[PDB]
Amino acid sequence: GIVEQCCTSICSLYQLENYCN
Amino acid sequence: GIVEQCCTSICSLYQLENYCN
Amino acid sequence: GIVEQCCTSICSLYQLENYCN
Amino acid sequence: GIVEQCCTSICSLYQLENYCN
Amino acid sequence: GIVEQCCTSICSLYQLENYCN
Amino acid sequence: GIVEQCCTSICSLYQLENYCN
Amino acid sequence: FVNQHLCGSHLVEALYLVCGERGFFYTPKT
Amino acid sequence: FVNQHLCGSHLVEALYLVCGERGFFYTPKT
Amino acid sequence: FVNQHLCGSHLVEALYLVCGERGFFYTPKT
Amino acid sequence: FVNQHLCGSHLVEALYLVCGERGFFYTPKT
Amino acid sequence: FVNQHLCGSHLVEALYLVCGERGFFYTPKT
Amino acid sequence: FVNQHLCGSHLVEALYLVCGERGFFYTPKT
Ligand SMILES: [Cl-]
Ligand SMILES: [Cl-]
Ligand SMILES: [Zn+2]
Ligand SMILES: [Zn+2]
Repeated sequence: GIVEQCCTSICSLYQLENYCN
Repeated sequence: GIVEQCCTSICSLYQLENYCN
Repeated sequence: GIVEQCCTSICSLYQLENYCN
Repeated sequence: GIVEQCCTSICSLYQLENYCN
Repeated sequence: GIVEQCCTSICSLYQLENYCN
Repeated sequence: GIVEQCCTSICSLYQLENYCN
Repeated sequence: FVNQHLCGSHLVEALYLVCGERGFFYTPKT
Repeated sequence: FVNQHLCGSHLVEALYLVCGERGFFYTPKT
Repeated sequence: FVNQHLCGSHLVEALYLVCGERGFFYTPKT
Repeated sequence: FVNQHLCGSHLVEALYLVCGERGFFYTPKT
Repeated sequence: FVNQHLCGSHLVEALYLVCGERGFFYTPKT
Repeated sequence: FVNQHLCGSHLVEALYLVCGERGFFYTPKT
């Protein structure tokens, strides 16, 4: 999920947008 | 400038990106 | 909604708790 | 103290209230 | 007090330092 | 640089002022 | 707990603290 | 833009930034 | 509500949240 | 250092940065 | 991405998120 | 004042605090 994608691993701001509604 | 624009108006991430080194 | 209520008025932690998954 | 309770170990929001005046 | 002063007016780091334990 | 000075090692608020314009 | 006056990202931080591992949804108007 | 570690409240703050008025969900359990 | 690790400025932010107008003390030395 | 305009939790973060390990007390009016 | 309304330190956090390892300069008026 | 670890967004927040209207540069690459 988001934590794995962005905290444990790294994510871009575009990947963060995956979690917008 | 950007610091004022973002606060008194709005600004985009893209405008912000101009301030990266 | 809550995002507006907390900002234009006040809201409680208990009201916030309703927004947890 | 608070750091041991809430940072080193974990604490609830109620335990945090222990440190209110 | 300081909490009000810093918000409604301005305050310095030096004034803040008075609130350290 | 600043990260080495203040994150990896520790820095004072005066050392932080080194990075003001 | 005390009532809260939270705008912008402060609300999101409050939601984060309140919901912990449950997470939360942030749903502004419009 | 960059790729970085975003954790905890910083992650939700980043979501707020990125999503804003769209809103977002933060669901650490998946 | 939840139990989490709250450290550093996040700890004081949480205290602000929880205590608000009551105020609080943050005394890491104990 | 520069003068500060700090409201809400921003004041608490400033106190945290200023006081470090000494900690601090946050004491709003009323 | 959405447009942003960012004041004070919120702008700095946004710059930090946007610029990542590149870093950034923060240059207010006056 | 104190000496502490200031990292990431907390570092830039501290720079904002310390520098304010002077502005600052955050250049992690050196
Ligand atoms: Cl604010
Ligand atoms: Cl952190
Ligand atoms: Zn942090
Ligand atoms: Zn703020």
